Amino acid sequence: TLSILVAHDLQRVIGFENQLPWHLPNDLKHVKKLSTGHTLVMGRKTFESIGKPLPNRRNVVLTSDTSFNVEGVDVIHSIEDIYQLPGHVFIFGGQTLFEEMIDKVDDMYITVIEGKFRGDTFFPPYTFEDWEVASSVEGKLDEKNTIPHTFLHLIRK
Ligand SMILES: NC(=O)C1=CN([C@@H]2O[C@H](COP(=O)(O)OP(=O)(O)OC[C@H]3O[C@@H](n4cnc5c(N)ncnc54)[C@H](OP(=O)(O)O)[C@@H]3O)[C@@H](O)[C@H]2O)C=CC1
Ligand SMILES: COc1cc(-c2c(C)cccc2C)cc([C@H](C)C#Cc2c(C)nc(N)nc2N)c1
Repeated sequence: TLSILVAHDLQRVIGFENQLPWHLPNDLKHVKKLSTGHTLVMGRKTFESIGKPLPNRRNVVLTSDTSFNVEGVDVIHSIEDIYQLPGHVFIFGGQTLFEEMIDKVDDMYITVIEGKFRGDTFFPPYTFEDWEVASSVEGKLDEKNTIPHTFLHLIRK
């Protein structure tokens, strides 16, 4: 399987100044559970906004930088290399990678953040005419998770 994994708001904002605009522990747990034991593919900027690979899964970074070498990170230099990675692969961000991959993935795991944030990076537009709703699960609000959010699993029709 080739999947997208993304959290976006009502206007498809995914980022602001190389950070996420929201803090939602429930969504981070969601990411952890889906991707532990599998593969994350991300653009260079997304990786550098964290600077350390996520434990207990393969972290793949796409960059043109032939000098890129980070301990615990595998590097690729072409979109075409993504198709050679084994197992379940998750396109993890950012805007550029989403734009390049949205037409290619089998399915999408989307956390819809039910708010409107200031952003400078966006998930590309998509229509539910192209995607079946495999599941739609309301996130639980509480002390530490105070923005309404819905976990969607979308599969290409
Ligand atoms: N809300 C969410 O779920 C998520 C949000 N984000 C956010 O997204 C933002 C970053 O997005 P964006 O600026 O688009 O950056 P990206 O993370 O997509 O990185 C862009 C870089 O990736 C590399 N790259 C992309 N395509 C190719 C290619 N075909 N060949 C070689 N290298 C390639 C290039 O690296 P190089 O220049 O080194 O060659 C390029 O400059 C941040 O704000 C981050 O917070 C990210 C993931 C998820
Ligand atoms: C090391 O590469 C990364 C690690 C993390 C990271 C996570 C997910 C949890 C705890 C700590 C860290 C550092 C995040 C990212 C990017 C910003 C992303 C993302 C994302 C999120 C947050 N939610 C949904 N649904 N999809 C997503 N792609 C990259």
